[PDB]
Amino acid sequence: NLRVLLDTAIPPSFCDTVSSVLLDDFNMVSLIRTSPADSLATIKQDNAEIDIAITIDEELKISRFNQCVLGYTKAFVVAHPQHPLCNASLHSIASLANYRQISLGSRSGQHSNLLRPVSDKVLFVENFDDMLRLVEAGVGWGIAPHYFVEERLRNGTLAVLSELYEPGGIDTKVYCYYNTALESERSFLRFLESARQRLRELG
Amino acid sequence: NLRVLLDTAIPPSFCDTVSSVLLDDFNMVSLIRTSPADSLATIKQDNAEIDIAITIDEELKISRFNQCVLGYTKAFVVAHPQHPLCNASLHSIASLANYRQISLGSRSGQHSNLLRPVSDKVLFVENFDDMLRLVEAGVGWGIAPHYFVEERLRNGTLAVLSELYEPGGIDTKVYCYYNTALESERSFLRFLESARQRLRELG
Ligand SMILES: CCCCCCc1nc(Cn2cnc3ccc(Cl)cc3c2=O)cs1
Ligand SMILES: CCCCCCc1nc(Cn2cnc3ccc(Cl)cc3c2=O)cs1
Repeated sequence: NLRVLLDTAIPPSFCDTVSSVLLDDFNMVSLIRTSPADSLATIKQDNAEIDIAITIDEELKISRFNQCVLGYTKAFVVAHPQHPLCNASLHSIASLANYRQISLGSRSGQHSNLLRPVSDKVLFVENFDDMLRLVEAGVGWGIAPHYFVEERLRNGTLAVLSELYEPGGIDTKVYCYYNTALESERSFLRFLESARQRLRELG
Repeated sequence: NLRVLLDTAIPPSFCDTVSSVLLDDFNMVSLIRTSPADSLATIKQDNAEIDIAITIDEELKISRFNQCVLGYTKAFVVAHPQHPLCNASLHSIASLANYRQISLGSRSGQHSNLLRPVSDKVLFVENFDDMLRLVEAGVGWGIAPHYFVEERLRNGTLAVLSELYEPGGIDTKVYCYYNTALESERSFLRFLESARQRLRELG
């Protein structure tokens, strides 16, 4: 049984690219969703017996776990279109520290450099749905995956703030953390090259 | 006088893209090179009176300074081709912690998460030339900009270790740190859009 972790920031397209390739080499494959804020925390528990984690979160070295880059994905800073910072100019790019942020909470209470909130007005939530609910209600701003806000943006329910900070959205590495055992096994190298190559060939 | 900092990790192509655009709006423009390890340390001294810094290094918020992304650039982990880890397989991807790394030193003695060395066998140097000199002599491995190793790689003097960790080289954001004053001034927005757009249109 190969236990596999995908954080909720991972696009579900990318989730099918992984779930597919693994079944080629593997008989039993358990798939687990987690907050990006809970991914690395989870795999560090020996109980969880996680073998592969696919997360946007970064940590320099982990016990018993190697890192590598599967690919890249986009994130946007979003707010209610009527939200004060709608003009999205460079004064708003610094004003975020002053306005309320809807940030992902972590069970572990702690946050990485990456997922730590930027403002002092912070309101924690377990997932991106709770986040964008509160953001649709002008309660604050937040950083969510592209696939979570693709719909609402065209439907005018949400606006972007990030385009001056980083045009085209915020490029974000998807890391593959894998148990050191797998580093030898060909079936794992298969998964890497396949998954990787299948996201190059899927924009 | 507009004081502008570019770390040595910034490609010199990208350096001409900046040096060009600024002269359109600005009369006096001082250009300063620095170790990526010394960039953010430098701009935090009030004496330095730096207005714009272009560096790969990251820090969440700085006093009096806003962040944004000008673009992306590539880095490789390189070694002498005869270096033990030449086979570049996934056991070598974890063995780096055991082999000697030629890491950039910082005057400030401190390092960011990004530029902190990975191994315990570390030998510090001031610049990428000292690094790749020692690396050509099989003394250890190091992470250098693409433009620093483009030559030596084709000329077989150096080999890559990174391609399993991150095929195509290690994607690296180039940040623009700018004094909060500039956030309003149109001439600065000019520089952003121009510099940015000129690196989209220069691969
Ligand atoms: C005008 C300032 C805008 C920059 C906001 C500060 C940033 N934060 C980050 C880390 N970060 C966080 N939350 C995510 C959620 C989802 C996804 Cl897909 C990515 C990410 C992410 O990269 C980068 S950029
Ligand atoms: C098999 C493990 C290989 C990963 C090595 C660990 C990394 N380190 C980093 C940060 N880092 C550092 N030094 C640079 C120098 C020059 C340039 Cl252009 C970039 C960078 C850089 O990103 C990322 S990846």
